This record gives sequence, C-alpha cells and structure tokens, in this order.
Amino acid sequence: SGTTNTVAAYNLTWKSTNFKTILEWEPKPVNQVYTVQISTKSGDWKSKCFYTTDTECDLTDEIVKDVKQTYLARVFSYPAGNVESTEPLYENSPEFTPYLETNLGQPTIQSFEQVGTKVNVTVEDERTLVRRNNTFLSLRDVFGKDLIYTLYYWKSSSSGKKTAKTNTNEFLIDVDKGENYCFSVQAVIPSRTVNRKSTDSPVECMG
Amino acid sequence: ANAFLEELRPGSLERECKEEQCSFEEAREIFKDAERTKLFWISYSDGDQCASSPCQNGGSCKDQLQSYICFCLPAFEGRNCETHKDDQLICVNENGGCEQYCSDHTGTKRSCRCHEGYSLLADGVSCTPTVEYPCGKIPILE
Amino acid sequence: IVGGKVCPKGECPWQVLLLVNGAQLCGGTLINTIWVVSAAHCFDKIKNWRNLIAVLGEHDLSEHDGDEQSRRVAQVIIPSTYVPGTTNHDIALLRLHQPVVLTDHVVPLCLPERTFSERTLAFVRFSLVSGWGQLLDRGATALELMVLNVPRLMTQDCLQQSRKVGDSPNITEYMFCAGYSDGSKDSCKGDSGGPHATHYRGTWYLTGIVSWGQGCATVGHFGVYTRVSQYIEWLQKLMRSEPRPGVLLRAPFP
Ligand SMILES: CC[C@@H](C)NC(=O)c1cc(N)cc(-c2cnc(NC(C)C)c(=O)n2CC(=O)NCc2ccc(C(=N)N)cc2C(=O)Nc2ccncc2)c1
Ligand SMILES: [Ca+2]
Ligand SMILES: [Ca+2]
Ligand SMILES: [Mg+2]
Repeated sequence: SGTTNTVAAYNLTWKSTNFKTILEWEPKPVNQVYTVQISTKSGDWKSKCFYTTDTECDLTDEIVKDVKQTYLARVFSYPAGNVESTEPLYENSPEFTPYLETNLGQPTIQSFEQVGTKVNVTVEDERTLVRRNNTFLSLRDVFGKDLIYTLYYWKSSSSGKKTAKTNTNEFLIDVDKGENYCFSVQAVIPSRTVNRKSTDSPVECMG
Repeated sequence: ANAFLEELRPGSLERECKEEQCSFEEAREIFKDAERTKLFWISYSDGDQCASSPCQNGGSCKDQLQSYICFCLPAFEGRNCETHKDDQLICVNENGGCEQYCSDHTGTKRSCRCHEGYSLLADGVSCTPTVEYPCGKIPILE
Repeated sequence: IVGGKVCPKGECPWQVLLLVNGAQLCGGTLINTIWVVSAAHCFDKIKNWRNLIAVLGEHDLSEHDGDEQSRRVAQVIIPSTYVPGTTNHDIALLRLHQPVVLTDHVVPLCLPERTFSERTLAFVRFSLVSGWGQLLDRGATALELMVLNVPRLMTQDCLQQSRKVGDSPNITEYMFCAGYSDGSKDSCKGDSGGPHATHYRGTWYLTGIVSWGQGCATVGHFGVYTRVSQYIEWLQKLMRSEPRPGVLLRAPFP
C-alpha cells in the first residue's frame, strides 16, 4: 500500500493512423486528474495534456518531430487537489515507434483514364500528420520506396479479380476492350510483418 | 431506392448505389462475386464520420474506417483540434518558457524569475549574469 | 567514478575535495563562496573536527598548481533525523571559515528553488556526477577528477528494474536513482558528497549528492542519490544562521 486517494491508469494503448497518434487509457477519473509525459529513450520528458480529466492525450505534435524514434509515455494520476493521499502514481505505456507502427490510412482512387486498351489508375496521395514547413507530407513523402500501393480490379464477366502493384501512386493495367472494370486500392509497407496494409479504398467502377 | 418502373432500368452500380443507396444483395447482384461485394461494402456501408464536422478551430477531417483523422492548423492539437496551444503557458509546460524560474499566476499570465547573480531581460523570460562568476556557468567554456 | 572520463581541468569548477588530517575524505559541491553541500555519512567517523579542510580548484591530486584554494571547515551541519550508519537524509551543509575566491577554476553550482527542481529539473534525463573516488568497485581511487553522464529514474521504475535483495535500504522520498543497471558506469566509494549536476537552458544546478549503492556498477542496480530538492528550505534557512562554537551541528529537519 502507499497513499490514500487515486488509482493508477491502466491499459495504455496507442491509437495511430498516418501519424495522428493518440494515447488512450483507463479508467474514467473519480476525484483524480491526469498529466502525460513522453520521451525518446535518451531524451528529456515532455509533459502534455496537463491535469486533464480526459482518458486520452494527443501526442501527434511530439512524435512527428521524428517518426523513426521510439517513444515511451507514462500517465500520472493526481488526487483532485485537496485529496492529497495520506512521487505521484503513474503507469508506463508500451514503447511506440511511429514509422514502424502507425496504421496506414484509407486511400482514395483519384481517377482512372482509359487509354485505348490500357487503363491508368491514380491514387490520390494521402496527407499525413507530419509537416514540412506549412504543408502536410504525404504517405509517399514519408515512406518513399518503403511504400507501395496495390490495386484490385475485376471485370464482371471475370471470375476472380486480378491485382497490380506500384512503387508510385499510379497503375497502368492491361484491360479487355469493351468491358467495364471496377477498382480498389490498398496502401502497403511490404517490409512490415504486422499492420502492413491499410483498409481498402472505396470501390470505383467505369460506368 | 426501388420503386416500380425504375427497376425496369438495367442494373447500374452508379444509379442504384451512388445516387440511390443500395442494400447488400442489390449490390451483390450487381457484383455477382461475394468477396467483390464485401470489398465494396466495407467502405460504402461504413459511414462518413466527418459528417458531424468534429475537427474544431479550422481543422480538416479525413474519413477512415469507423473513425476519422483531424488535421489541425499550427496553433492547435487534440483528436478534434480542441486544444489551444496558446492557452498552455503554464510552468509545468516546458517551464512556461522561462529560462530559469517560473511562477504560475492563475487568473493572469505566468512570470519568469532568475537565481541570485542574474536578472530578467526585457523579453520577460531570459536571464543574464549580473556578476563576473555567476553560479552554474563554466568560465573556460564560456 | 566507474566508467567515466577525466573531467578536463576547470570544467567541474564547483567540485570540492574534503580532507581530514590531510587524507582524502569525500567530495562536495560549492554553492556559493562560503557554503559547500556534501553527504552526512562522510562524517560518521570524524574525531578531529578542527582538522577538516575543503579544497576548491583541485584536479590532479598528485600535483599542486596555482588554482587550488584551501579553506578550513568551520561548521558541519547535518539533519537531526540522519542516523549514523544508515542512508536516509544523507546531506551535510558546510560553512568555510573564510570564503573562497571565485575564478575561472572555482565557481559555485546553482542551488535551485524547490518547485523548479521538482517540476522541471527532475525531468531532464541526464545529469553529471563527479569525484576522485574508486575507478572500480573496491578498486583504487582516481588521481584526476573523473566525471560521468547518468540518466535519472523515478523510484517506481528504479524499484521495478532492480534485482531484489533480501536486505537493503529503502529508497525514500529523500533519494532518487540514477545510472545504469548493466554494470558499466556508476559513482562509487570516495565520490560520496560530490554533485549530481543538471544542465538546463544554459545553466547548471545541484539536484543530487553522491550517496549510496549496492556496491558500484553492480548488474541489476543503480546509484542512489540524495534528493536535494527536499532540502532547499532547510539549506537556505541554515545558511542565514549565525555560527556555533562547535563544528558539528545536528539541526532539526524539517
Ligand atoms: C567515508 C565516510 C565513512 C565514515 N562512512 C561510511 O562508510 C558509511 C556511513 C553510513 N552512514 C552509511 C554507509 C553505507 C551503507 N550501505 C551502503 N550500501 C548498502 C546497499 C549495503 C552504502 O552505500 N553506504 C554509503 C557508501 O558506501 N557510499 C559510497 C558509495 C557511493 C555511491 C555508490 C553507487 N552509486 N553505486 C556506491 C557506494 C559504495 O561504495 N557502496 C558500497 C556498499 C557496500 N559495500 C561496499 C561499498 C557508509
Ligand atoms: Ca468511414
Ligand atoms: Ca592538484
Ligand atoms: Mg452519377
């Protein structure tokens, strides 16, 4: 046992998509508020979400400073003022490395143009939370060659649906004259084992 | 929207789904392949969470699966860009920007102070030596 | 100091060497021209209270140069709560009989305000520890001042990352852990009383005093330092006090 009031936060989890990273935890405070601290293995601790009653804390602005670094956060529980229980109680979060763990966002097919017997499919680059002096960097700007986009396309008279892959944001596939095709794209970081693919983009078809 | 006569028109994804909202079967009849229909259904039937325009203070919402992402303007942060960075000037936040000592003043702006041997500069945050050998400085490096 | 580096001459200007009857006793930290902060346990066996000397501007124990200044220690103030033989409240405030002269080689480390130290300095990851102590656990002491960079840990972490030992001192609110648990670097016997100095926006402050440990640089263990922030008030009040006739003074704490 230790001090009177307050309980330590638990189940710290990282919610991250295209680098928009939010730390979430339990439980819903009762006569206690929280403050979050985050740091790289060798760097100083930076406080965020000061005395918040929320059970989440946006850490985006800190991690986009270097998405490849490995961050650790911890959540402190303070007794609501007077309840000074008769160092503060805290809990560490799992380590988190943005570049290797952030979820790849849902892509969007920007357009598709017919060119005789071939079809070009363009993926709109996805904006990420990483900034480059006034603008938001794209998934490709951040991952470069580590990022590829996959395309699923099918006819209607087809029986299986084919796939194509690209190192850019454009596909140039061979199609059958006449027939109308349907497409769906997916972001992928092949060098990943877990979370290596984004959710599929809305389906688009030539009508 | 299926109302006798419209149904005479040939199955069109665009007309039965993008303009009239389809159900799962109507869409599958059009796609024929179940995995194809799923693929289409995951997003179509997910919902536009950005509809509640959740990103505040000029933020930009981008849809995701059962969620969304908010892109905030420089002076804001938070899942919904609700946090005003300009309202966090408190001592527990990187020492309130003070070079040495920071004193919080609820109701008003925090102030910065300095250790004996130093004095506050016009900028209200920096400290400068008032003696030849202030504490905490290494002369041979300085 | 185990696994550190030689602190280049004049770069650890607040370091103090305490001697008794001419032999090296412990390290210390100059906080102004007449007061030196050290560790209380360094004085458990003193019999000749009048033979206490503080040397500033020292570097190479094997040779004297014109930068060293020696001063008689007129008073040794330790908290009454401190118990000889133990580790809690391991701090001593020393009054030099005459003030030292501030020079390029002799400068005080800033003693910080309590709030600033608890809310800001406590979160600066790395800090420097120095001394002429043992270069290895139970090894020989250093001739040239040694210094080491060590990361600070909150006690919960220190306790969770340390090998359990059936009988060992409690880590109290008056202490904090800093160092490495991989047996590679640490402060050691002979470094006691020396500073744990923290750099913050252009200025160095006193955050800790070399105090104790399970041996030195022992796998599964960290150095333990006196948490200076808990004594700021006690130190300032005492520095305003009028001298006693006797040297040792056990002052009430808080
Ligand atoms: C030189 C002055 C002399 C009269 N005083 C003492 O010997 C003395 C007086 C006291 N009240 C307490 C002590 C004392 C008791 N028990 C200790 N460790 C436990 C875990 C076994 C202990 O670390 N001390 C203090 C001490 O030796 N200080 C020197 C010191 C400072 C820093 C570190 C470190 N960061 N790793 C290690 C050591 C150290 O040498 N510790 C040890 C511990 C056990 N056996 C040999 C050496 C020692
Ligand atoms: Ca959605
Ligand atoms: Ca010398
Ligand atoms: Mg239309």
